[PDB]
Amino acid sequence: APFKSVLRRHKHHPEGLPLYNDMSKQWLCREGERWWLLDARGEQLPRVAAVAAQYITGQHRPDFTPGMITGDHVVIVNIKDVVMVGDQWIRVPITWQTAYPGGKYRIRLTDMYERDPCMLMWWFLKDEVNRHFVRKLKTRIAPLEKAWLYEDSIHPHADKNPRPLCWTDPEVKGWKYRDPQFIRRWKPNEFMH
Amino acid sequence: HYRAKLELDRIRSMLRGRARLERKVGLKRLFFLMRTQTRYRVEQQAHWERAIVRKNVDSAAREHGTGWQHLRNELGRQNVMLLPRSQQLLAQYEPLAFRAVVELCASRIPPPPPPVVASVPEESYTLWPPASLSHPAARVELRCGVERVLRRGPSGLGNNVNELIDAWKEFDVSP
Amino acid sequence: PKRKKNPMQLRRKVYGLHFKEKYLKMEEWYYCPLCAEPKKPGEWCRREDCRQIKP
Amino acid sequence: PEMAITGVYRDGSERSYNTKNLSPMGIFLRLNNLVSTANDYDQPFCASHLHF
Amino acid sequence: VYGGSGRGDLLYENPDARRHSGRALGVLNGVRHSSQATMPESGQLYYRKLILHSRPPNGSCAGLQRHCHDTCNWSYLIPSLHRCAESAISAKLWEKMCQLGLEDRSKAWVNLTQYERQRVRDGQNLYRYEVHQRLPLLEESIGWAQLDDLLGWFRSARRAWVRLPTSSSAMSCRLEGHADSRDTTPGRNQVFDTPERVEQLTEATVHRIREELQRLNRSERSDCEGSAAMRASARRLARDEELSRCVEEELGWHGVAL
Amino acid sequence: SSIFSPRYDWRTSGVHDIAPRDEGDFLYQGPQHVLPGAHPLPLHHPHNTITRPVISPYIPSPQRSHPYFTAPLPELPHFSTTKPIVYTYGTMKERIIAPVFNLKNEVIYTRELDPFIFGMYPEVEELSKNLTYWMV
RNA sequence: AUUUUACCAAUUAAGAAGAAUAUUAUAAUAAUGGGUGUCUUAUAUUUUAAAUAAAUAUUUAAAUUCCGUGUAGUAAAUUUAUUAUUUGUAUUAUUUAUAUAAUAGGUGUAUUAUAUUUAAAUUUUAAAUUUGUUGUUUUAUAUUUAGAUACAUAUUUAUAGAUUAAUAUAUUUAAAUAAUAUUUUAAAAUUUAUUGAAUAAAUAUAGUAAGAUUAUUUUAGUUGAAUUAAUAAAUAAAUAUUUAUUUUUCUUUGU
Ligand SMILES: [Mg+2]
Ligand SMILES: [Mg+2]
Ligand SMILES: [Mg+2]
Ligand SMILES: [Mg+2]
Ligand SMILES: [Mg+2]
Ligand SMILES: [Mg+2]
Ligand SMILES: [Zn+2]
Repeated sequence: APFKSVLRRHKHHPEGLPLYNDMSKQWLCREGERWWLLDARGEQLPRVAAVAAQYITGQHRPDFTPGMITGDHVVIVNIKDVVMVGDQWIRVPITWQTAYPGGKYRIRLTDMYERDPCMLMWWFLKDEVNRHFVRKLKTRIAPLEKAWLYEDSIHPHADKNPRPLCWTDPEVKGWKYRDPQFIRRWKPNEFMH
Repeated sequence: HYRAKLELDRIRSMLRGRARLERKVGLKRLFFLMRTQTRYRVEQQAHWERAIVRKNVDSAAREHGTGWQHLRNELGRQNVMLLPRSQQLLAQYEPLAFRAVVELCASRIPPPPPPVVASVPEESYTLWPPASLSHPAARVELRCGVERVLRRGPSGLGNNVNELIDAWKEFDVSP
Repeated sequence: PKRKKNPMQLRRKVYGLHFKEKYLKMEEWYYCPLCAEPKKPGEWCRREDCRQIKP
Repeated sequence: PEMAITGVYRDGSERSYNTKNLSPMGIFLRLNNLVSTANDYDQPFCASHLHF
Repeated sequence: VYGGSGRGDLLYENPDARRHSGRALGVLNGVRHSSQATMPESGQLYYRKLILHSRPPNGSCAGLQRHCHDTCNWSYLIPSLHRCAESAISAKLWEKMCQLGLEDRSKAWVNLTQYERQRVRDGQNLYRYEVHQRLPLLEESIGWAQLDDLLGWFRSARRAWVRLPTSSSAMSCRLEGHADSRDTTPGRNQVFDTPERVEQLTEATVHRIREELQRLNRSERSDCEGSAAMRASARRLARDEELSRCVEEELGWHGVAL
Repeated sequence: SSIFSPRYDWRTSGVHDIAPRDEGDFLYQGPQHVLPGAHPLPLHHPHNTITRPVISPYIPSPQRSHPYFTAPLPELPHFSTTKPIVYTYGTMKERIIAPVFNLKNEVIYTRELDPFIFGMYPEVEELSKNLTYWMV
C-alpha cells in the first residue's frame, strides 16, 4: 500500500518549497524540452494564455501522457503591451478569499495591472492549467514554473535561443462577401460556333 | 445476501493499517473499492481513454498543420477506416506513415467510388436451350471465379485460365 | 462524537518533539575519576573525596 | 488421491487445476488448456497490452 | 525456496503447500493485483518470487539483523553425520554388530533380531539422505577442511555401517525412477549421480588426508630443523603414532589404501 | 467448492509434489497399457469378479436375460417349483433354474425359481422407497 | 573537520493426559421424609375430608347452541408397564473447553485527493424506517462463537355420482384414505401463593406497536388499477404460483 507521510514540507518550514525546474522526480522529463518565444503585442490575454498553456503542459506532443508532466519552456515577451477589448480592464473582476473573516478581496484588472503586469498572465495561465489539472498539486503547479514571464522586451534567456512560436487564433473567418463583377473574356472559337 | 468475504479475504494485504489488521473493515473497504472500480470501468473509463487518444492524435495533426476535426472528416471521406488507437500508434511510432496519411487527406486525390451493385450478366436472358452444353451465364460465372482464384497470390495452377477451366476434360477418360 | 482512532493517529505523537525528548534519549556520561562509576557532570557522590573535590 | 491435475512446464512453473467430482470431458478440457497455455506471464487484455 | 528450505536444510517443505498450518490460508501475503484472489496464478516464477520473498524468516532463514549460523564448515558437517549415525544406531547395537562382523565376516546375521535389522536399514537410509543433502556443502568445504574432520568423514560412515563406494554398501545404486518423470526443476539442489559424486568426493578427501599428513610431517621437520635439535614432545609423538594407525585402519575398513 | 463458483480453482499450485514416488508411481506407456481401475463407464464401486466373486452358471451378459440356467440340465436332478408358475405383469417371462449347492461347495441338483418372486424386474422407484423407509 | 535524512510492514504449527467411571434422552424389577465430623430421653417428634390429577383419554355424524372447542369397552387381572449405577465404559444414539504468541530495522511518498507500482482517471460505508420514497428516525469498536422449522415425491391384490326444507327421487361420465405443524425477541397489569415494597410460578394472553429472520453469478406478462351494504343484472382489479386455448388475414398483439 502506498503511503504519503504526514510530515510534509510547509511554507513556514525552514526547508521551504522546491523548484520543479530543479527537481529530479520520476514523472519529470527534461530531455525533450524545447524553448519557444511568444510575443504578446496585441494578442488578447485569454487567447495568449491558452496558446502558452498548450505548449507548457506538453499537450502539443503526440506522446503526451497525463502522468508524465513534460513540456516546453515558453518565454512570453511584451506582457506590458498585452491588449484586452474595451471595458474589460474595468469590468472583469478578480476575487479571492483570505483566512481572516470577511477577507473577500476583489480587485480590477486595472488594479492588478498597475500592481504587476505579470500577475495577470500568471493568473490566466493558472486558470488555463487548472481547467484540466486541478486534482494533483504536482500536475497543477509543476507546469506553471515552465513559463518565463517578462514585462518589458529584454530577457536574460538569449542562450537557450527561443524560437519565435507562431500561432493562429480560432477567430479568423471570412464572412460571405458580394461576388465582384468583372468583364468576361471571350474566345474566337466561341464567337465562331 | 452474499457478501464477498471468502474471496476478498485474500486481498487484505493490499490495504494498510486497521483495514489490513481487522477483517470487517478491510472487507468493507475492498467491497467499496471493487464496486466503484467496476462502475468507473463500465460508465466512465472509455470516455477518458478516448479523450486522451483523441487529444494525442489532434496534437500530432496540429504539428503537421491540421486538426482532429478535418483529419477525421477526411479520413471518413477517403474511407481509410483507421481507429483512433491506430492513428495514435502511427503518430507515435511511424511519423512518416502518419504524415503520408495527412498528405493523402490534404491532396485532391479522388476517393474510391461507392461499391458497385451486383449486376446480372447479359447471357442470363438468352434462351437455353435455343432449340449437353453449359449455360452461358454459368460459364461466365465460372470464368470469373477462376480469374478471382488465380488473382489471389501465386500458385502452381498457372496464370492461364482456359487450361484451368478445362480440367474436367483432362479428368475425363477417353471412351 | 468520540470514536476509535486508527493506528496512524496513534503514531502521530512520536513525530512531535515532546515525545522524543521525554522517553527516547541517551545520556552524556563518563567515569567518576574517584569512584570508577558512570557519572553525569553536575551530580556527585556521597564519599568524602567526591564532596571535597568534584570528580 | 488429490482431486487435482498439475502441469509442470519447461521453466519450472507449475499450474494446478481442481477436478473434484468433475466430468472427464471437463478434465480433458482443462488438460488441453494446460498444454495450450505457456504459463510464463499474466498480463491483462487492454489497448496498452495488445502489443507485448 | 527462501523461506521454506535453504540449500543444506534437512527439512522438506513444499513451498506452495501449507502442510505445517493449523488454519486455512485466510490472507495472502504477496499480492500484486486485485485479481490475485480468485486465481492467484501461483507457481509462476514472477509471482511465487513475490510470495516466498514476502514470507517471513523462519528458524533456518536466519534473518538479516539476526546472526547466521556457520553451516558450510566441514568441522560442523562431519559431527552432524556422526550424531545422525549415533541417533540411528545405539551403542549396544553398534558393539553387537562390530563383534558379529569381526567374528563371522557378515555371515551370522541370524543372531540379530528383525527389529535390529530394520533399525540398521533405516539408519543407512537416513545417512544416505543426509549425505545427499550435505553433498554441495561438503564439496564447498573440502577446500579448507581439517585432518580430524577429514578422518571423521570415514569414522561416521563406519559407525553408520555404510561402505563408501570406490571405483554393507548402500551408496552403490541410485533410487529407481524414470528420468522423464523424475523432478528436474531448477533452483532445487538435487544431485542425480550420488554413487558417482560421493565416490569422487571420497577420492578427493583421501588425497586431502594425504596432503594434510604430509603438511604436518613437513611442518614438524621444519620446526626440528629450525630448532637444530631432535627434541619432540611426547604428546606430539603419541598423537602422530595413534593418528597414523587410526587412518590406516579406518581406511582399510572402507577399502581405500594410501 | 461449487462447480460454477470462483472459489473452485484458486488453489493453482502446491497441491501436488513435483517429485513422484519411487514405489507406486509410473508413467503412461500408451494405448496398449492396461491401467489399474480404468473403465469407460462411471463405476463408483469398481469391484470386479476376482475382488467380488459372483456365483452363477454364467457371468451376467447383455445377451443372457439372467445369468442362471434356462433349461434343466440332463445330468442333474431337476426340482420344479412347489407352487405352479404364473407370469404376472412384472415377471421376466422366462424360465429360471438355480443350481442348488451343498455344504461341501458342490452342486447337488437344480431347482426352478418363481418369476413372480425372482422375476419381478427391479425398479429404482420401489428400491428407493424401501431404502428410504429403512434408513428413516 | 566530523559524517548513514523524514515517512512507509506483516499472525502465524500448539509445549505439556491443562480433557471423560464427562452432557443430554434411553432401564418399565427399589423405595417411610438422605445428610457423613453420627450418637441420652420425647406432657416437646400427629394431616386427615366421595370433586381434574405427580393416576394424563385410538374419529370427521347428530345435538343442545346468537363463531357445535365434540367420538363411545376391545376384551371382563390381558401382554402401555412411572423404569435407574451395572451380570457389557448398562446398551444405543447426541454434544463438548475461552492458559500458555520472538516472527522481518524498510517496495511506491517527500510542497496534501482516497489500493492495484508508466506516475493520471475515478469515490464517503452498509442494513432497516421514511409511500411527500429525503437532508427524517435508530443501530453497528473489532476477533471468535451461539442465534429463527408450512413434508417441491404416492406402482399390479382395490372396491369413490347426486339431490328435496322435508316426506321423497334417483334414465349423467373421475380420483394417488392422506390428517399431527405453521417465524423469533418484545409492546401490560391484573393473576396464584409465600416472607416481612421484595420472593416463586404464568412461551397464560396485547384488533396485536416495533424491529431480526442464515443460502451470488439468475432466464419471459402488465408500474396508479379496482370501489353497485340487501329480490330474477354476463363480469371487481392488481401482485404471485401452477395451468390451457398452434384456424384464416399486409404486417403486429400476454388471451
Ligand atoms: Mg469498456
Ligand atoms: Mg513505502
Ligand atoms: Mg489444551
Ligand atoms: Mg416397584
Ligand atoms: Mg455462527
Ligand atoms: Mg395473471
Ligand atoms: Zn565519585
